[PDB]
Amino acid sequence: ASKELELITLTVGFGILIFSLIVTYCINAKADVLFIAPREPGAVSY
Repeated sequence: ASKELELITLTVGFGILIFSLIVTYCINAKADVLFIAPREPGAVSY
């Protein structure tokens, strides 16, 4: 009984991680498209 539940939870846990990994990954790229190379004069500092 406990094992069955553990497995179900594990699957849902691994599934959630994969979803997040894909989300964070997409963001990492969307950020690299801006902070590509060092900023040059004129750019707006944070």
